Amino acid sequence: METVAAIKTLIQQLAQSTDQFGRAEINDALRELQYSLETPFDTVMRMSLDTCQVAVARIGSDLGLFKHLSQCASPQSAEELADHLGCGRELMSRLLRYMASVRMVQQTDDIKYISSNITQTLAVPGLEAGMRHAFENLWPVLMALPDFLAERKYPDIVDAKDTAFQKAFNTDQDCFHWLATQPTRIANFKVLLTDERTPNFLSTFPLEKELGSWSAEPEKALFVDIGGGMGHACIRLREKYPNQPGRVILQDLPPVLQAAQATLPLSGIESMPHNFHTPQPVQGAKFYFLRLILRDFPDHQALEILQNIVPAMDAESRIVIDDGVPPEKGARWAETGTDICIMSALGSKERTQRQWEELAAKAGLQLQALYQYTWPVVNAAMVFSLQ
Amino acid sequence: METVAAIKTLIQQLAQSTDQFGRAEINDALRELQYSLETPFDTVMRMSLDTCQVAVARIGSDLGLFKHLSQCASPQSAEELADHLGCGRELMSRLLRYMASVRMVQQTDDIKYISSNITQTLAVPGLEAGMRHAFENLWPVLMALPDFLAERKYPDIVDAKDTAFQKAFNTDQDCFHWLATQPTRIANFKVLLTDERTPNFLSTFPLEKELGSWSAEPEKALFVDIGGGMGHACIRLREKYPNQPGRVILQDLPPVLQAAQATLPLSGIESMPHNFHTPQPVQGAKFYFLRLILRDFPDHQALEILQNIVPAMDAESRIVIDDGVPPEKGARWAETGTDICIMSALGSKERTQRQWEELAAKAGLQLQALYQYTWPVVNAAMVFSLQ
Ligand SMILES: C[S@@+](CC[C@H](N)C(=O)[O-])C[C@H]1O[C@@H](n2cnc3c(N)ncnc32)[C@H](O)[C@@H]1O
Ligand SMILES: C[S@@+](CC[C@H](N)C(=O)[O-])C[C@H]1O[C@@H](n2cnc3c(N)ncnc32)[C@H](O)[C@@H]1O
Ligand SMILES: C[C@@H]1CCC[C@H]2C=C[C@@H](C)[C@]3(C(=O)NC=C(c4ccccc4)C3=O)[C@@H]12
Ligand SMILES: C[C@@H]1CCC[C@H]2C=C[C@@H](C)[C@]3(C(=O)NC=C(c4ccccc4)C3=O)[C@@H]12
Repeated sequence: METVAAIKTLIQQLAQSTDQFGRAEINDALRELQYSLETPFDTVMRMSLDTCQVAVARIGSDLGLFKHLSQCASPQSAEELADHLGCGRELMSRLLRYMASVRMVQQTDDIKYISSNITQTLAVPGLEAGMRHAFENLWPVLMALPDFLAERKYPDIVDAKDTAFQKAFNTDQDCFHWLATQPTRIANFKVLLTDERTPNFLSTFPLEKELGSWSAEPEKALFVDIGGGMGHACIRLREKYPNQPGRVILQDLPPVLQAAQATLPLSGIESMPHNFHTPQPVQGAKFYFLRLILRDFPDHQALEILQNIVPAMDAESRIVIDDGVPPEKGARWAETGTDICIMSALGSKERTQRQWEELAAKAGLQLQALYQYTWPVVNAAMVFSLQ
Repeated sequence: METVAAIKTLIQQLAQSTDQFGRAEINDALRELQYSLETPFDTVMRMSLDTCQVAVARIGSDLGLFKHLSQCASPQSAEELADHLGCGRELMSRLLRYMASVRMVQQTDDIKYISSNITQTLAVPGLEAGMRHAFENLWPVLMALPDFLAERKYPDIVDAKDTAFQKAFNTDQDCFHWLATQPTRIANFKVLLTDERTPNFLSTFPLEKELGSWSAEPEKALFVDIGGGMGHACIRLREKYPNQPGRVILQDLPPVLQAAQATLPLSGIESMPHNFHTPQPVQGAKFYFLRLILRDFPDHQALEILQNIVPAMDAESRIVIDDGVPPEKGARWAETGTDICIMSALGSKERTQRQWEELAAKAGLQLQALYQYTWPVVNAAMVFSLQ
């Protein structure tokens, strides 16, 4: 129709006329519109069929299809793709028709196939690893959650060793320990750590204001990245503030510090092995930084992580929690969906600002400031002090 | 933003100004815009989390939440919903926050919850049974499809007894035979038959023109509804053409014929047990009607169903296949997602018009006419004859 093409042109121009935050708001609006305009039968069909996207992406990842197509300068027919990748000719045709219909690939007028934005996305190793994670680790736990809750008469999950994960994988270990005994899952998890989210807290964090008159002399630590993974926060901080004095220290487990050496700068950033369930060794640091750490633990273990940092803090020291802060109402699907997944797999939860302050007050901490850096799904650097 | 409120208002106004087929066109466009405007991270996030909708709908169905909430005139808080339904208060709060973020319920400004269009949909018994089918039957099969295809080096699936269903449910039976041994699944499937798709083929089927000079005397059958389920097509046939003479015969297995006696009209429609894998007993009927039957069977088994009807046809007899007819290009997600699902669970496929004629030709049949009655996802009544 001419009406739908005018809608498309119009929303495209609006999207190009705003920033990434405006586009994310428009995308949420398009989603709400779809749900409001669908027939009752469309609703059931949508819930049933959108499940195929992860399964079909997983297949195409297994075949190298997205990485392959991303490197093609000319449209590819189904037959030449089936033959180059080792897939049955009829199976490939059907996968591609489904993929094109959800824009996983683009289909041409002569029934050939080029890459779309999603094809390029699924070719990026860190992002492909997120999709594979969702298939092999998230799906079994979501599949087990409804019968788990029914057998337990619908409890409030607060224990990482008593959730749907234990039923889904027939184990009594928590997810973290169980993952170490699985080599193929660790390999995908290692690639997941190389994906860097953008934007990051340094786009709005007023470091010079939060610094105040704090002195790095003699050799105090400016930034202690606790569970910092590949050290992306450390790297970005030195990049944005190359003249600010103080040690910048990456803290994680020895296996991931070794992997992080491939991409760390030759100097500037220290690598310090540390299990954050043990007392913090670095004393008097200005910023103790926890990005997407505490979300992965129930309140009682998340508190224990904080209590292990408190004894090392001066009056000028701050604990910076960089994590989701969903609002008390109007929370979006990306910050409530995650809440259901980590409940089912880790026994943890997303936390509103109020729940973050209540958790922190138990460790003797007080919220000094909150600096949001994504919208409309809230990620914020929360700055906590003592007293 | 004011911008997204204006987008919603405008697309709502457009959606009300058109028919259901126009609304479906707009919805597909909104989906395409959403996928094209998401960031790479959004894409992975969407694939990871849209899974939760099926799991959470299953939980709400288990608790009776959607049926209960559809009967409430005033908004309900999480605490009172949790108490009435026997669910943890915190668990219920997190379920409701997730559901509200995907319009499964509606959240109010005072953080209470009321029904949405989707809440009402999930309260309808046949549509709830469709969602429950997707959870317990479909996506175990989808969870098994990638490893199944990888182990088998990506074959063309053509056999109902050698597909992802056998690995998902650790059986050697095909899906239909296995289902008959599962009482809880059969019950849900029985409820699923109560849902009547709308619109139906009688909205565009020119009965009188196709009938022509056909004579019902002595006692020929006008309409034989093969695998007709609850008999919805028979009922709507008698409602729209009450004066048309000829028998109208509902053919199905005794279990569903028995369950269909509740909603069948007292007279007009005969109930005749018949297994469509055996020769057709009604001789010389005008219309042999197969709605959403042959889509569930691979080519060789679909052909046997037709080969069993051909020997009972007159020159005036027609076989009417009412089923999906996807296009050769530009097929929609609702007709390609079904294809992947039935491939994985039943070894069957969706069929273009060309594949339907190829299959019918092998039974001695010839396409006479094709009457679409849905758009843009195509369902049509295809009229076949001998020679
Ligand atoms: C979400 S991942 C990395 C997130 C990282 N802070 C970022 O935003 O870039 C969580 C990190 O915590 C680390 N981790 C898990 N358990 C730990 C422990 N007991 N001690 C220190 N680090 C741990 C993991 O190695 C992983 O790198
Ligand atoms: C798609 S469902 C019902 C479709 C129905 N024609 C409609 O559109 O309303 C398939 C139907 O075929 C019936 N069926 C399955 N196997 C059969 C068989 N071997 N013989 C006769 N009916 C069968 C089931 O009982 C079920 O009612
Ligand atoms: C990190 C990934 C990144 C891609 C997918 C995301 C989905 C939400 C949670 C599901 C995340 C999250 O936010 N935190 C940790 C878990 C997790 C879930 C199960 C097992 C192990 C970890 C997650 O997947 C998150
Ligand atoms: C009818 C249901 C109603 C709710 C879900 C729908 C989406 C997938 C299809 C595939 C449906 C469909 O349209 N056709 C056949 C199956 C099916 C799959 C496995 C076993 C038995 C049936 C389906 O669930 C369809």
